[PDB]
Amino acid sequence: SMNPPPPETSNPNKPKRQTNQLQYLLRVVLKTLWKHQFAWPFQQPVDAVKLNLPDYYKIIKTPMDMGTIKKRLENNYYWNAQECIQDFNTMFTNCYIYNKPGDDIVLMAEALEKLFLQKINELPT
Ligand SMILES: COc1cc(C(=O)N2CCC(N3CCN(C)CC3)CC2)ccc1Nc1ncc2c(n1)N(C1CCCC1)c1ccccc1C(=O)N2C
Repeated sequence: SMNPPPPETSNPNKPKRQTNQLQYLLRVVLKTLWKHQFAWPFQQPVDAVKLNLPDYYKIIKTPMDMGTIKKRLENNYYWNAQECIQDFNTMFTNCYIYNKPGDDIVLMAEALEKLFLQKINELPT
C-alpha cells in the first residue's frame, strides 16, 4: 500500500483566527519541542513505506505529527488552543498505541510530553 495523504493544514470551510494562546503555542511551545534532541521522529508524518510498516495505518487511523501542527499554526488553521493541544496529545497517544511500554521511541515521546505540559503550564495570564 501507499501512504495516506497527510492531515489537512488548511480547510476553506473551517473558520480560523489568531489568539494570544495560539501565538504562544507556536512561538514558545512548538518552538521548544521542535529544538529538542528527541524531536526528529515527530517532525513529519510517519512514512510507513520507507519504514516498512505495512500495518501502521491499519492500527493508527488518526495520525498526527509536529510538522503538521507547525503548518497548522503558521496557517492560522485553528479556532482555539484546545484544538492544537489535542493534536499534540493525538501524536503522543499514537506512539503509545503502536509501540510498547519502555520502547526507545516511547521514552522519547514521554520526554517530549513532559516538556510539552511544562510549557503549557507556563503560559502567562
Ligand atoms: C525521517 O524519519 C525517520 C528517519 C530515521 C533515520 O534513520 N534517521 C537517520 C538518523 C538521523 N539521526 C542522525 C543523528 N542525529 C543526532 C539524530 C538524527 C535521524 C533520521 C528513522 C525513523 C524515521 N521516522 C520515524 N518517524 C516516527 C517514528 C519512527 N520513525 N520510529 C523509530 C523508532 C525509534 C526511533 C524512530 C518508529 C519505528 C517503528 C514504529 C513506530 C515508530 C514511531 O512511533 N515513530 C514516532
